[PDB]
Amino acid sequence: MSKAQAVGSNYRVSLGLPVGAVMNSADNSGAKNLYVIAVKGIKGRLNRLPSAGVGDMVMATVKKGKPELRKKVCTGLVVRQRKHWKRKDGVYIYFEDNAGVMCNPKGEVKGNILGPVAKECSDLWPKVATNAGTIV
Amino acid sequence: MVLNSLDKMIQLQKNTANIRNICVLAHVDHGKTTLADCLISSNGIISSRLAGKLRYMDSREDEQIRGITMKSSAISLHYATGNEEYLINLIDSPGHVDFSSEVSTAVRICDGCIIVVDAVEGVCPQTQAVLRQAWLENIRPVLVINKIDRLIVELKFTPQEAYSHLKNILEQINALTGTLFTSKVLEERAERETESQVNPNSEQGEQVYDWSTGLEDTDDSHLYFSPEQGNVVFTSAIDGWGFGIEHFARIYSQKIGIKKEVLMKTLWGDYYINMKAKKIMKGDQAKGKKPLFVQLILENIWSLYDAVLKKDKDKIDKIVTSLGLKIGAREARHSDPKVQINAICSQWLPISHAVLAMVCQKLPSPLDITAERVERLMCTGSQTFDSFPPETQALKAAFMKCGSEDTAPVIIFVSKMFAVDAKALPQNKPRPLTQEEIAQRRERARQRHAEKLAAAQGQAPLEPTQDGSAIETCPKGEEPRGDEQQVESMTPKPVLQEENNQESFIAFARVFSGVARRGKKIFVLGPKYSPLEFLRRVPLGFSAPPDGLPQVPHMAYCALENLYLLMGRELEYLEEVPPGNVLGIGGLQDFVLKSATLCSLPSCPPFIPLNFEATPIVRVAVEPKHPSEMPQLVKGMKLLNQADPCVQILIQETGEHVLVTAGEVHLQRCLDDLKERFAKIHISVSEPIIPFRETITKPPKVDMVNEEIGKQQKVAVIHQMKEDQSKIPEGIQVDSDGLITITTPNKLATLSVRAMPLPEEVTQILEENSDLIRSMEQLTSSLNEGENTHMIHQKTQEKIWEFKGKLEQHLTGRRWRNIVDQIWSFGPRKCGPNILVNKSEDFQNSVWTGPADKASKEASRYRDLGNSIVSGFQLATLSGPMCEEPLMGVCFVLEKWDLSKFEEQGASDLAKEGQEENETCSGGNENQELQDGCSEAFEKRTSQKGESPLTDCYGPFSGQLIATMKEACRYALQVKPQRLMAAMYTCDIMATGDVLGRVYAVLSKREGRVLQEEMKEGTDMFIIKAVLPVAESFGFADEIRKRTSGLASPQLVFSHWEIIPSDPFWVPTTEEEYLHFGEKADSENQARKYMNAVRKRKGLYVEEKIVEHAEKQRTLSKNK
Amino acid sequence: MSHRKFEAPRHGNLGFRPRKRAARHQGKVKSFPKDDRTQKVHLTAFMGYKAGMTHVVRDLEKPGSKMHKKEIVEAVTIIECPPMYIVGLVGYVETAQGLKTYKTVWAQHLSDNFRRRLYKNWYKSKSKKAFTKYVKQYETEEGKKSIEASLQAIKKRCSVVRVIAHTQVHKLKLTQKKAHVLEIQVNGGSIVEKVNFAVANFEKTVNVTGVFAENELIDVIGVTKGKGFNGVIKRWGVRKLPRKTHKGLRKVACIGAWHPSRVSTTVPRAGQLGYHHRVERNKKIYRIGQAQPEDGKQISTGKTEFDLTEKTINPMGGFAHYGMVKHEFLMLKGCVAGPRKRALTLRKSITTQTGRAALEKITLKFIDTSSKFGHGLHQTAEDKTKYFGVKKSRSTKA
RNA sequence: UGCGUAAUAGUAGCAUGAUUUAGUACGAGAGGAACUGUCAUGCCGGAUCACUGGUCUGUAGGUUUAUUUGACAAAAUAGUGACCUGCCGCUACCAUCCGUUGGAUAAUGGCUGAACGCCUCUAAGUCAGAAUCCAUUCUAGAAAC
RNA sequence: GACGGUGGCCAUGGAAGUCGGUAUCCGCUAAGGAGUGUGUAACAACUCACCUGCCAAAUGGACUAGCCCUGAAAAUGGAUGA
Repeated sequence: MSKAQAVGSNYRVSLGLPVGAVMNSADNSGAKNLYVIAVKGIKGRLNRLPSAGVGDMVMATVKKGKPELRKKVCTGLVVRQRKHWKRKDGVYIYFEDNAGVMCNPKGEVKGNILGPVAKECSDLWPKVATNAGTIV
Repeated sequence: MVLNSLDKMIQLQKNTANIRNICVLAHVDHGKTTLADCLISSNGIISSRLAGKLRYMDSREDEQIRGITMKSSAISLHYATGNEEYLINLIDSPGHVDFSSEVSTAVRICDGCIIVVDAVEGVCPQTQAVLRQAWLENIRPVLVINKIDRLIVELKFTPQEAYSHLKNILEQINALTGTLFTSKVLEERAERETESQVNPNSEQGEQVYDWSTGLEDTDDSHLYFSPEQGNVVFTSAIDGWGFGIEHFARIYSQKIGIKKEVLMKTLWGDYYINMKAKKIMKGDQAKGKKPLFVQLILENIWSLYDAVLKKDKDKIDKIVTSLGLKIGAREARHSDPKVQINAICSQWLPISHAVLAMVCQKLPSPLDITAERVERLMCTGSQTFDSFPPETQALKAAFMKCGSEDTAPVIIFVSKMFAVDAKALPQNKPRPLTQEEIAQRRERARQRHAEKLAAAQGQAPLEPTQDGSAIETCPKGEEPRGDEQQVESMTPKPVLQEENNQESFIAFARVFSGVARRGKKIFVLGPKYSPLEFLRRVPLGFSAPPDGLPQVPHMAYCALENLYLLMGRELEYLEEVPPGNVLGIGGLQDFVLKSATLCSLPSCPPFIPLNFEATPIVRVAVEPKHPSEMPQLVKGMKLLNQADPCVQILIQETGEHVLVTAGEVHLQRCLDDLKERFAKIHISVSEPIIPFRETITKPPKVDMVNEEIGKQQKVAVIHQMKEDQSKIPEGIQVDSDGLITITTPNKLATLSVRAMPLPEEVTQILEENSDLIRSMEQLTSSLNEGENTHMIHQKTQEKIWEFKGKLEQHLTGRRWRNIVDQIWSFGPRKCGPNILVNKSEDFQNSVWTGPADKASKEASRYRDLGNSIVSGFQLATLSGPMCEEPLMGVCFVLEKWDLSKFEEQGASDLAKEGQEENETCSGGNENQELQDGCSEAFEKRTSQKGESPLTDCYGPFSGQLIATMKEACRYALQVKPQRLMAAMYTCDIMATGDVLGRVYAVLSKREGRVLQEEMKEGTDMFIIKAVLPVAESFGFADEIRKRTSGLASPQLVFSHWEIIPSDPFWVPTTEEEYLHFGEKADSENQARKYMNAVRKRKGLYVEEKIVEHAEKQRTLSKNK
Repeated sequence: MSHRKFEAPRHGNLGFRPRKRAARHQGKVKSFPKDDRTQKVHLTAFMGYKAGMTHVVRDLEKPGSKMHKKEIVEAVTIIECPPMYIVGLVGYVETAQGLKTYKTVWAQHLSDNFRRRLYKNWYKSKSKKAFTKYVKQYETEEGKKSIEASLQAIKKRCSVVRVIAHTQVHKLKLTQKKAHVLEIQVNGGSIVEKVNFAVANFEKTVNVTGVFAENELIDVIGVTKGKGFNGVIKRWGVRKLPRKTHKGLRKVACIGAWHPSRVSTTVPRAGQLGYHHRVERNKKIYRIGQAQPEDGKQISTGKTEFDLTEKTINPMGGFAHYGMVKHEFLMLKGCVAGPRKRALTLRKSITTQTGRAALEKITLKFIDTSSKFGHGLHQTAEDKTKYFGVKKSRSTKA
């Protein structure tokens, strides 16, 4: 799932961390944390984490949030990777700290996206682009 | 029109008889895109098709190709053209694909509809279901033919094939016409011709000059083979088209100078102009020359297409010029191949100049056609109508001028309500209350506020771009946001969304009402209003308020501040509707109840009762999940009533957790609804449905029942009935080959019974249930019956003046009129087929007079033993030959029941009984201050004298007695010969020559037989008659469709139930009888599982008690 | 045992399995295309020299992309491309065993290549008078007769011929004490035509402009960096000593099983890190430059915007160990075999190809100048720094 | 002693997604494709270091502790005193660039066509045709020239 | 060429040789089953059984056993000893 990239996949993979990394929910829904289970499309090989997306969809969970949203897996969307990258451009976007949002399995983000969102992510997921006034 | 406002429309909407209701409709929403596309462009309050396609309307090419994609929506499409108003409104009724009540409901939300009929297939369950209602109503529906630019663009043929297509359409429609009505003379009109203008003075006079030729209606005033005064159309939408015959005529007119009417006639069928100088010579009207469409009009279109394909800039322009219209602006602005076409078909498209006139010509007033549509659907009922003398107070004068009153009282009519907890836009807030502000918003929230919205959205959290010219400019709806407001307005606020919280009072519906204003009162009617109920389906007519006549007496009023369909949503501005309209109830009302028509009158004869069933009785006894949400289901079913006409919520016959539907998938849909769009719970479904009737084939043999039909000596009727059960629980004492009695006390209190067949007509009426519950119980306290006594006799023949049993009557002399009083348990539901036979005044304190059922007849006293009888033999009628289910298709007989039996048979069982009760023998006459024996004597009037010396207070105790009656009866049934009387709907399937065999095959596969065929007079269509069971008739239409291409149209009429060969058994509940071992296939069939999860049904009765009672679990059986 | 995974590829391609120290410190050739086009001006192969890399922005031409034209930085390899002098011809002969060098035919033109194939003759490892002309250099006037005699022979003998080419590098700063000879199989036209062309060449000294285009897919051949005696953890893509509690430095762990009861050839093992040839294929090239010396020195990119204000392309200073540009160059799209005293024998691709972004003609914008601690962005940053002060920063370090 | 040849051996790229096709074919419907093209990714393989990140005996500079050299200063010891920067260098799908095309077949589909008047992909004969086969390209270079 | 009584009787608007079932008989002919299939809503049409024209002398089945093939896949490369 979902899947819709992009055109392209907005080029190479970069992560803040793979499996077992907290990033904030950045969402009006009362998920307060997002912890990764795994990432979609990772086919992977012998001993290698299923590694965080640059703006791609993930199997996640609400570890600390609303108890209703707590437990039960959730497809999400990575929004900003603390750990850095170069783009086809020659810039190195880098962030304060990791972040994403909990989302629908057609990609759609629920409420409104908080804070700054890398443009690649927006490009990937049109709903994301729609539901924010910050796309930097 | 690009510019229209609601300020102009509200004033012109007040007046009536010059408005003309028009509606959009199709068989499965086929040709919906085409109709809508052309209308959107025309409409001005949405600012053309540039800022169009808002307020729910999803256009698709799939549909055109052939596709349903059904949806419930509405666009506010009023027109302030010239000096008049035009209440069109884009009605999109989803309907349903199979025949049903749903189809009847949804489709009836239309006045003066245009109907798209036959996509690329006819004589289906689709076309004969939805449009079955529309062509029945004489509302002057116009013949809209399918897309013609498919033949030009997609398939790529010459315009000569258009004619062929038209012909084909006509042919298809002929079949449809011949389902109802008659179509022997109309097969001549299912062709393409114009036999007029063959004379020399016509061929060069009215072809060069104008003159005039008639285009008026002929024979039929429906959609069958008529021009409808120049409103027949060829509706297309690939780049948007809005055109038809009129358009074609217009072009022709422009070439030299011929009248439009004349031209239209020519263009309906074939006409042959030689084109020397638009003058014709005869010889070409018997042989031919060249038809019109390929000569001119569509030829031009074809040429244009060709030009486009090749890519020519001036050629296209030239073609356009030739075609007799202006060439437009976008010819050297863009490269313009399709763009040019698009440009032209925004200038060309506003049909309001042409079509409105045509409409007017067709339809002088909506007042006229309203008189012809009362007698075509339910208004009094299925028997009588309001147009006839039954139910006539002030209706005939009212619906001639339309509406109930000219001052607007409001009414109701079901057309399926909107889904709550999603849309909840009707509110008690200032901006909908203020009717002007909302109107203003509506006219400004198409492409004007959109820019503002955009500005708000992108530039509020600050910095979307990084080092760009978005934050630098900071637009307030100026130069940047002006773009992207012509192909589609980005974020325009289409339906005026919910600013404040949800308060759901949404409803779809129809009401015809006069000039309604804001702050208008209506007298709200209760959850069950008796007066209303008493008015419909009978000749009664009266208007009075509650004086204890309804269940709830009330003197309270409800407000009604608007009339809305939710087409522009919220509390609208356009509320001053004329007599006759497409809108439903508004204000704070979503009550479209069955027994509560919202009116200003406190009670009135209901104008439309809720819709009628296509196939009678489709049910399922489901149960919900998790404990607190048990009444939730019930609550939901109150909302379900509002939506669909039939659900078992009002009046408990089978209990409130049961659906009532007509259809194949309708039931399924209903099931899904109460998980989704009403109550948000989740419930246990059970797709096995409809328990069949259990008929006993013949009586038992010589054992303890001497009055009988001789012998039961058969091996098996279809499955064995002798060695499968019985003969050892209470058969070790008496009866070798079977068991028709009991020996628990062992001849202290015993009985013997018989189950004969009963004639089928008689059964049918019984099972309809004409008798009431009070007709069989408590006649001393309530009123003593009279009209009901003879009716019963007419059905089941038995009386207190019959001392030779049931046998005499069943055989000889049917339909007598006598009193059938003093009956305990007349059937399983107390209104059914079974009866307990009185063949005695008094045996020995048994078998005479009910608990309080009397005919004013007594041998000595009314006192007898009615308490132990009535409860016992009720349970005997509810456990069949395989345990469970009601005895249906049977007239029960009681040979004898004898209490106070001083005889007895020496055995272990007897000994045990003796030990238990310490009685030397049974009685009632005597006592030792021991045991029980309840009777009717004690509660009615104390002691018993005359019929017996002492009152019965002795013999086996009452509970035990009650138990034992059930047991013996159960035993008797089990041993008797029995067959499965399967539930049936006869299939009067409209079929054609090639698809009879296929249909028959299906029937063969799924049980039944073809009885006979009836042929339609003067057509290739027939109608085949064939019985088919009810259980297999579900998913039948779909199957038919799959088999060929839906060329046969099914319709399931109810034609009683019949005996067919299937194993009528199910594993016995008693483990002593399961030692015989009923087989897993033949004594537990898949057809015979309608009981584990298909029998939880009780408004009236479904009680099954645990048999045998004898003190404690240690003292029950010790020597036994 | 199953395995039990799947993947275990041989960590490493087996395709380079001998992994020796490759002999020829120029990209050794053993492969060219074949043709008979009237255009025989193509020779197949140049040889330049790597002297570092820089980077460049260029708007890219590949519609269908997320953006059809958009600025992007690409890295870029630059190589000094001096003159290829051609001291002789070598003919060949077609045969069973392969081909053969019967004997060469050298004209005259230059004799600097000679005192590189030298200073190694007789007792004490080496001497500086020639003991041998015994596989070597002929005369001049009494040399051309031989050529005439043998030209005719090679004209007739249809086996292909290559030119005994060589680059000039003592004209660069590197002062190479190794001989830098290279074959260039002449292609296109008749055998006779080819030999005539070769003959003509001896009179001249070609440069790369004639061989390749500004937009032209090369297959670079070089010698990768020879990183030393080195470990398996580092020589292949093998995951290491599983734990800290483990007892190895330099291991696989299993090296082949009791299985066939001797070790297998193919098993990850440490040796020395690839100093091989390899052939990086289809380097599109963005520019041939004009040669620096005797004007062209202050001209590597022309006009302001799209070539920007004038400059030399080169990376500044003499470098603590390395080279700085002084001749015409090739802007190969990123990366090549080895470091910066290393010979990139070039050859046009075998299967020259259209595809998409193999041929797409291409334009540039800003271009870097390296090292950030000590210097900045060439002439502009030179100026600003100077203005700020001459005690602080100017941007020239010898 | 040059510059070559290439027997022999090994051999590498594999795969996905989006998009076009196309909401077209197909389909009663609900749903719903492909050949080709286009742009990217996963893993893998070969390089590289223009960029960025990583590191530090560059003990290159600073900041600071304790100590010692009378103070200032400049140095030491503290087995690299600690800390912040940090070059060259080495390196990270923690960066970048690169990984082709011919015949031969398999299954299989045919063609003519007998045995066997017809008929048949077959027996004679032969057409197309896999990630296959073998070459091309690529690594090494024989007591081989 | 492959007909008639004939839509034989059943079931069945209809199923006529052929949804399906039964009895399955005779006339005329060299020749034709109340019919092998295809097909038809079903009839028909074609095809078969059945008969003749031409070509012109061999043909058809059913088994039997010799070799060959199918069956017949496992692990370092590979063994009629080569």
